[PDB]
Amino acid sequence: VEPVVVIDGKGHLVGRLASVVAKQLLNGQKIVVVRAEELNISGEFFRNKLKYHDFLRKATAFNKTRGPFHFRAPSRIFYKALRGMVSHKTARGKAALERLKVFEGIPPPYDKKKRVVVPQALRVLRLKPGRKYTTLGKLSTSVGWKYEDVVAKLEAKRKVSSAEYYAKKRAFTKKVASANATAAESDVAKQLAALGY
Amino acid sequence: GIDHTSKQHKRSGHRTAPKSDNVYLKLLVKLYTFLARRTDAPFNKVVLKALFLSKINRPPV
Amino acid sequence: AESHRLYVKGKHLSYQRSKRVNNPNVSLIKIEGVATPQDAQFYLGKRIAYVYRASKEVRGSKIRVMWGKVTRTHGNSGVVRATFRNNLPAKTFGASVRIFLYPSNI
Amino acid sequence: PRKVLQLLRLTRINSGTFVKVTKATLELLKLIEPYVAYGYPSYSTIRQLVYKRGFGKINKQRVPLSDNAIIEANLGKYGILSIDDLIHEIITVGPHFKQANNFLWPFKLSNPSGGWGVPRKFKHFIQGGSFGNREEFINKLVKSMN
Amino acid sequence: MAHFKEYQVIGRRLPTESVPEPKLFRMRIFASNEVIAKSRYWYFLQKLHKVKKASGEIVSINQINEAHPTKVKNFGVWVRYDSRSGTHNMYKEIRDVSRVAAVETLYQDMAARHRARFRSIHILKVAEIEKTADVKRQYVKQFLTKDLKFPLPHRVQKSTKTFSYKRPSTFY
Amino acid sequence: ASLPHPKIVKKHTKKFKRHHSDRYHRVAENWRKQKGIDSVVRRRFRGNISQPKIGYGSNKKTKFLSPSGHKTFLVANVKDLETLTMHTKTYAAEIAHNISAKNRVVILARAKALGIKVTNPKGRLAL
RNA sequence: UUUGCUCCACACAAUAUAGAUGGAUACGAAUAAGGCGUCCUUGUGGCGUCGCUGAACCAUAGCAGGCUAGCAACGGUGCAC
RNA sequence: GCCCUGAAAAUGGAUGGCGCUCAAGCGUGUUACCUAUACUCUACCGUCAGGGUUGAUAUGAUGCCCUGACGAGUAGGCAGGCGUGGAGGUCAGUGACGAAGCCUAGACCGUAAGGUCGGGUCGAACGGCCUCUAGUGCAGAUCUUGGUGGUAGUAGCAAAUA
RNA sequence: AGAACUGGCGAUGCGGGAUGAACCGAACGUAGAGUUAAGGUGCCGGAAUACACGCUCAUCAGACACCACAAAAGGUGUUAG
RNA sequence: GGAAUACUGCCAGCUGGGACUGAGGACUGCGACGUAAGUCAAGGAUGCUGGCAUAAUGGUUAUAUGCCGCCCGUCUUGAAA
RNA sequence: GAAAUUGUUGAAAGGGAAGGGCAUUUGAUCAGACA
Ligand SMILES: [Mg+2]
Ligand SMILES: [Mg+2]
Ligand SMILES: [Mg+2]
Ligand SMILES: [Mg+2]
Ligand SMILES: [Mg+2]
Ligand SMILES: [Mg+2]
Ligand SMILES: [Mg+2]
Ligand SMILES: [Mg+2]
Ligand SMILES: [Mg+2]
Ligand SMILES: [Mg+2]
Ligand SMILES: [Mg+2]
Ligand SMILES: [Mg+2]
Ligand SMILES: [Mg+2]
Ligand SMILES: [Mg+2]
Ligand SMILES: [Mg+2]
Ligand SMILES: [Mg+2]
Ligand SMILES: [Mg+2]
Ligand SMILES: [Mg+2]
Ligand SMILES: [Mg+2]
Ligand SMILES: [Mg+2]
Ligand SMILES: [Mg+2]
Ligand SMILES: [Mg+2]
Ligand SMILES: [Mg+2]
Ligand SMILES: [Mg+2]
Ligand SMILES: [Mg+2]
Ligand SMILES: [Mg+2]
Ligand SMILES: [Mg+2]
Ligand SMILES: [Mg+2]
Ligand SMILES: [Mg+2]
Repeated sequence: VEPVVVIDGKGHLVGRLASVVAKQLLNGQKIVVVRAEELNISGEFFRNKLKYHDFLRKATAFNKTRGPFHFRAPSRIFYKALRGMVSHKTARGKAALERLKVFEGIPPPYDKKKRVVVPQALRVLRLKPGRKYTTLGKLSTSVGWKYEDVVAKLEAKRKVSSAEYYAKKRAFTKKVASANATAAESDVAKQLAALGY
Repeated sequence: GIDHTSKQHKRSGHRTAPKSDNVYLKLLVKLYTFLARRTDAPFNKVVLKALFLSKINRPPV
Repeated sequence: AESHRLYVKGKHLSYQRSKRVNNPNVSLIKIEGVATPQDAQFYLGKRIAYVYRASKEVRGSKIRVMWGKVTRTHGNSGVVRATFRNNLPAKTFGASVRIFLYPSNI
Repeated sequence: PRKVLQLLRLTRINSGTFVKVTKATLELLKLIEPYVAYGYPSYSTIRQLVYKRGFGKINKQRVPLSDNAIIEANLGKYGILSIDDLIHEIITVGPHFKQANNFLWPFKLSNPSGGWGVPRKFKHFIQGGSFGNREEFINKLVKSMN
Repeated sequence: MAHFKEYQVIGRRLPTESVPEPKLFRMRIFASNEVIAKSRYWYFLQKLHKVKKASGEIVSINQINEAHPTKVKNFGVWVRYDSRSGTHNMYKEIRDVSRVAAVETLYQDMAARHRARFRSIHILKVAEIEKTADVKRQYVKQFLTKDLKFPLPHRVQKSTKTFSYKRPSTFY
Repeated sequence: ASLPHPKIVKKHTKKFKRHHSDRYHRVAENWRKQKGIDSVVRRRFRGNISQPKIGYGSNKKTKFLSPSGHKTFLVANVKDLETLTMHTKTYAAEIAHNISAKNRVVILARAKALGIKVTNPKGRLAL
C-alpha cells in the first residue's frame, strides 16, 4: 500500500524475513530494513558460528580475490541470504535488488518514519518457548565486524530523542481525546453512532 | 495414444483404375462404372473389375 | 475531490508457466484487497487496461493503452488469470495495471 | 493383459465398455486388474452416458445417436426401436445384450473434473489408489469423467 | 487410512448338499468405506477358518453408530503389530467420545511413535472403561482429577496480512 | 472487388530457414532436411527451429489468394490479358518483368476498359 | 580557440520512465507479559480500563472542481515572507 | 521409534541453491491448488476406407460432393512434386523504347523443394506449356584448382673488432 | 562375464527425477478452450508460510524410489510398550 | 414414545456470473408450441450501435525483456566430448 | 564484375563469447481496400 515499507529487523528470523522480502521485491514493492544487528537465527550461538567458519574456508584455490566474498556486517549477512532467494543474474533480478535497502540501526533518513513488523517471521510467534536462538549482532562481531560499539552508542542517542518526541505526542493525544469525549453526547455524535461511526 | 490392432493407412490392395492409357479402354470402364452403380447386377461388377486386370491375368480364351 | 479513481489497482506478476516453460498468452494478475478465490469471482470479466508512456506522439497523444479482461481465478490466494489482445511485455513484471468496474453487474 | 484389453475394446485411456458378468468374463477382469477401474453402474449413469456420449457402429462408422431412426434401422430385428429400449437392454441384461452392447461404439471419456481423489492412481482401490473393483463407487467416478 | 466408520460384517460359507445352512460368523471392522470392510473380513477369516472369498459369501453388512456420541469416555485398546523385526503386543488407553474417533487416534499414535503403518496393525479389542481407578495409564489419569483446570499461556494469533503496524502480544 | 471469402489464416508466416545458414556463409538459407545421426533439429529437441510439415497447409478456400482476394495471373500482351475478361472477380493480371515500357502503356489502357485489376501498374513508369 | 562560465525565475523544443493516480500515519522494552488513564508515602506501588489485528486513524462534497449573496465563529487549511 | 557414540583423505562445495527447529525435518490422515506434444470438444491440413453424382445450354468422371477414422521414427522401401544443360512441337511468346547475369534487414504466392514483381547496375539474346534426353542439384571426403583472412605491423632484420 | 520370460533404449521427442540413452507419467500433423497423469505448492518457481494428532535438538541433525553408500556393538538423551 | 438433522443417492427442478468457438451457405429431416393459419432455442449467428479510414490494425526488420536452446558430419550399445 | 576479405559514411547493441526458438514493447520501413 505504502510507496516505501520500512521493516524493523529486531526480533525477526533471518530466513523467514528474507523470503517475505524477496517476494515483495519481485512484485514491485520497495522495502527498507533497519536495525539489522537485532535479527535472530534459530539455534545456539556455537552452532551458527561453526556454520559460518565452514563458509569462511570456501574460497578459490589459485586466487583468493576471485572466490566467494565473506561479508561480516549484519546488514550484509542478511543481504546474502536474501540474494540467494532471487535470480540476481537476470535483468529482472537486478531490478528487484535495486529496490532493497539494509541498514544497521536506524539512520537519520528513516528515524522519523513508521516501522512495520512481519508476524510470519517474528521469532516470538514462531520458535517454541525454551528453544535457543542467536542474535545477528553478536555473531557478526565474532567473525570480524568492527562497528558494534558505534552502532550501540548512536542507537542509544536515538532512543533518547525519540522518547522525548513520544512524551510530547502522548500529551497531545491526551488533550485531543479529552476534547473528543467532551464533544460526545450531542446530536451529531448520536447520529454517527447510529451508522457505526 | 492409441493401441492399434492393425496397420494404419493401409491401401486396399486391389486395382481401382486400369494401369493402361488406352482411351477406348477407359471409355469401357466409364460405361461399366455407371452400370455397376445403377443396376445392382452381379454381372456388371464382375466385368468392371475384370477390365482392370493385367496381361498375365487375362489369358487368351 | 482529490481522488478520481474508478478502477482497482493491480499488479502484473508473470505469465502462466510451468517450472521451466512459460506461456505468454496468459498473464497472472494480482488484485489489491483480494485474498480468496471466492472473493475473486466478483472481478471475472472486468476490463483490464495497461497504461504506459512513449516519447513519440501518434494520435495526438503520448499515452498508449493495452486492453484485456479477467477470465478465471488462479490458486488459493485470489490471483486471477487475464488475457489481452496483445500479450503484455515481459518487462512489465511488477508494473501497475487498471481494472475497471465495467461490465457491471450491480 | 494387452490382448485382453483389446478384446474388451479398450485401446485408449479413459475408454469405457459394459461387460456382462459371467464366469468367463470374471477371469478376464482379474488379468487386467492393475490397468482398469470397474464397478456396478446405476440407471442414472447409464442414461447420461448414452444421451451425451452415445455413438453407434454402423457400417464400420461412428454415427452419433441423434435420432431414433438409426436405432430402428440397425436394431429393429432385435425388437429395439428407441434409445430407451437400448438403455433398457443394458440396465437389464436381456437376450440381445451382446448385439446391443456391440452396437455401441466404445465410450470416449475425459479426465474427471474433480480429479481422481488420490495422490497415486496406480494402486488398488482398497490400498488407496484407483484400479480394482470399486463396486457402486464407480458411478461417482464416471459422472466426473462424463 | 481415512476417516473411520465401524461396520458389522456377517459372512458364511457357500451351502452344500452335505451340510446345508452352515454357521454364521460376525466381526466388527473399522474401515474407511464399505469396500475395505468386506476385504478386511476375508483377511481375518482366512486366519481362523479354512475358507476364502471364492468358497464363501457375505450375508449382511451394517454400519454401527455410537449410542452416546456426545459423552466423554475412556477406551482401552489391545493391538498386535509388526515392527521391523518381530511381532509385539501392546495395550494403550485413549480418552475420547466415540469408538471411531478413538481408533483414528490410535493409528496416528502408532505411526508417530512406532512407525507402524495400517497394513501391520491388528485391533484385538476396543472396550470402554466404566469405573475410575481401573485406568492404569498416568497420561489419562491426570485428566480425571476433580475440578480439572489449566490455562493456555502464550497465545499465537494468525495474521491475514503480510505487514503489522504494532508489536504483537501473547496474552490470553 | 473480388468474391467474398472467409478471413485468410496463415498457419506459419515465418520463413523456414536452413539450420546453421546464419552460422556459415557457405550454407544457403534454402531449406534442407537435416539427416545427421546426432542432429538435434532432426530429433526435435525443445528450443530448436521448426521444420515444414503437412500440418501447416493453408485452407483450400483461401489458398493462392492475394490479400485483395484475387489470384495472380501473369500476362505479357493484350491477347493473354483478354482471357480474364469474364473472371475479373477471381483473377488479377500482372505484367511480366521483361515487357518493355511502351508495351506496358498499351496493356494498362486495355485493362482499364475491361475492369481488370493490375497488381504492378507502376513498373517502368516514366513520371 | 571570435563574450565564454556559473546561480536564479519561465519562454520554447527535445529526451526517458523496473511503473504517482487521497496520505511511507516516527517511543522503548517485555512476550510464563504490556499499552493508556488516575491516586499516593514515586514503587519491581494501589485502582480502573483496553487487546482477540490497519476491517484502524486522518483526509474526502463544488467546471481534475467555475462565477456571485448572506449567517455564525475569530476556528481549519494553502502559498510567499 | 527418533537422536547420539561407533564414523579418518587429500583444489573450495553442494538435501539442486538460499535457508528452515510446535520445520520449510521424520511417521500418518483429510481437503484445496499448480501443469505435458496425454485425455474430452471444435476448426484447418494430409493420408486411408466406404459411398453419391454423365442430362444438356459453362469449362477438369484422373472431376465435383457426402461420411468416418487415423497422423512418432534411424537402416531401408515406394509414391507425388521443385530445379539445371540439351532435343521435337506449340504460344504467328519477351526483347537495343533494353535479353541474360548480378545486387537489393523492398512487396506477393506455396507446408516445403521454389516461383513471381518493383528499384539499381548492365548490354544481346531468352522464356511459358505438352513431350524426349542426361557428364542433372554439395557443407564436409587430412577432396581438386584458384583466391583471401585472424595471427600481425607480431617473430624477426644481433657471427666475421668500426 | 554368460543364460530364461517380458517390457524398453538403440530408432524417441514431450512432463517429472537439479543434472543423465534405459527409471516414473505418457509416446508426437498445425492451432484454441477445458481436465489430469508422474511430480509438486517458504523463496528461486507456476500452486495452502493449509488444516490435524505425535515424535526429534544433533560442538558432523535431517530432508523422498532407480540413486550416488554404512555395520556389528552401545547410551539413567527422550518417548511408547 | 414422537420428531428433527448429519451422511449417501436421485430429479426428463428452477436460476445468476465468467471464459473460448460462429465451422456450413436456396429449399428437403426429426420435433416442439397452436382449433387453425403459423410460429420456434428444431440438420452450425444473427440483430443493433460507435470510432477510424490510416501506418491505426497487420507484415518485415533491428533492439530490449521472461523462459528455453552444448558443434555439425561420421563410426558406435553409447558423442557436446 | 559475384563471394571470402577490406576502407569511408549512416543506424544499433555490448559487465568473462556471439549466434537461435516462442510471445510482446519500442524505433525504422512497407503492401492491400477506400465503392
Ligand atoms: Mg532472461
Ligand atoms: Mg580483515
Ligand atoms: Mg480446477
Ligand atoms: Mg497424483
Ligand atoms: Mg512465406
Ligand atoms: Mg543415436
Ligand atoms: Mg507430513
Ligand atoms: Mg494436449
Ligand atoms: Mg498422432
Ligand atoms: Mg510419419
Ligand atoms: Mg546481402
Ligand atoms: Mg535486365
Ligand atoms: Mg556488344
Ligand atoms: Mg556429376
Ligand atoms: Mg564448396
Ligand atoms: Mg553431407
Ligand atoms: Mg580443406
Ligand atoms: Mg588450397
Ligand atoms: Mg619487433
Ligand atoms: Mg638472430
Ligand atoms: Mg546403430
Ligand atoms: Mg537426484
Ligand atoms: Mg509463487
Ligand atoms: Mg502492432
Ligand atoms: Mg533473447
Ligand atoms: Mg538453459
Ligand atoms: Mg567404442
Ligand atoms: Mg556423434
Ligand atoms: Mg563483400
